[PDB]
Amino acid sequence: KVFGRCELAAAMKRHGLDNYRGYSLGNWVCAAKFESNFNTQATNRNTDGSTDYGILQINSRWWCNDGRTPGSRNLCNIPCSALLSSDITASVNCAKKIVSDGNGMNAWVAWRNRCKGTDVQAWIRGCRL
Ligand SMILES: [Cl-]
Repeated sequence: KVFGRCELAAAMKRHGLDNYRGYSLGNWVCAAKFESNFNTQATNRNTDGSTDYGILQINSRWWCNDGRTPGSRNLCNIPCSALLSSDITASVNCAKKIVSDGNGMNAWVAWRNRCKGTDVQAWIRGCRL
């Protein structure tokens, strides 16, 4: 599923990401846009061999198990395939452990380089929550 921007925004608030650890909703939506283009099915290989899964591009290295990632942790205790669902619950649930870790939303490279310190409010403008 490729979500609409406002539709993902709604789904994300429902799942309690709005101002989750201080990260306003526009940040999560901004991260999603550049990570996956709002596409739940999106997969990208990393240079280290690992794979990023889903609308928030969660990494097989540490967070999910895809069967083919070296010595790889499965810290959200889920198969990476779960993260490609049209239902975003597992992605969201996993993103909360990630962001609660230590480095906050910097664990998403695309957020650090493209969203951080920008007007992320614009990402939820005109969206009925
Ligand atoms: Cl933080």
